[PDB]
Amino acid sequence: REIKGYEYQLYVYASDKLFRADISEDYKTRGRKLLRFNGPVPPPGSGGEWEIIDIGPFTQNLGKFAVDEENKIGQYGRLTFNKVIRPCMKKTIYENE
Amino acid sequence: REIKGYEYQLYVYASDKLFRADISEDYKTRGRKLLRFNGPVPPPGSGGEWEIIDIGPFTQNLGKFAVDEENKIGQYGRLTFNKVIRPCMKKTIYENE
Repeated sequence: REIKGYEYQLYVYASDKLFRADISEDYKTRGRKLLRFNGPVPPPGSGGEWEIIDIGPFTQNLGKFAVDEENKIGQYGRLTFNKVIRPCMKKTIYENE
Repeated sequence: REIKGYEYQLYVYASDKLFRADISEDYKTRGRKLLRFNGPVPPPGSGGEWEIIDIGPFTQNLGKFAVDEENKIGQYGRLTFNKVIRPCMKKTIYENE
């Protein structure tokens, strides 16, 4: 159907360290935003599959953690946690064999 | 094999607006970090599949954008872009039908 935009997930080396970065790109305006840039991270190849998990108490508490931490940053003002909705995804990251 | 940690991807309502949040959780220490919190975002159900794309010039330029934007933030000091490595993932987000 009609395209709203794109999201990209990158592994990027910067200053010889590896980072994960996510970028949004609007379709109509082509405007880009950095959504995530974290690391250093392990190289790819040691992650499991993304699996959808339930939205029970453990998952709701992950949402509270996210809101508490975002409130420390302040990008979106003072937020009040409501709830985590489906889908929630989990991936295991393994050490190198 | 040996578990290093987990990553979670959430859709979280806060102050009645929908956000995407990513959280890391270390296996041994259980320590958590907020990696991403952006929005407001469209509800789930209108995204395509994540598809691995090539790491040619367009993708390298996404890495430069990410590093330039992270340098404005300063969390990791002044970084020098090196390169984007495989895998690079792209998803299309559609408007509501």
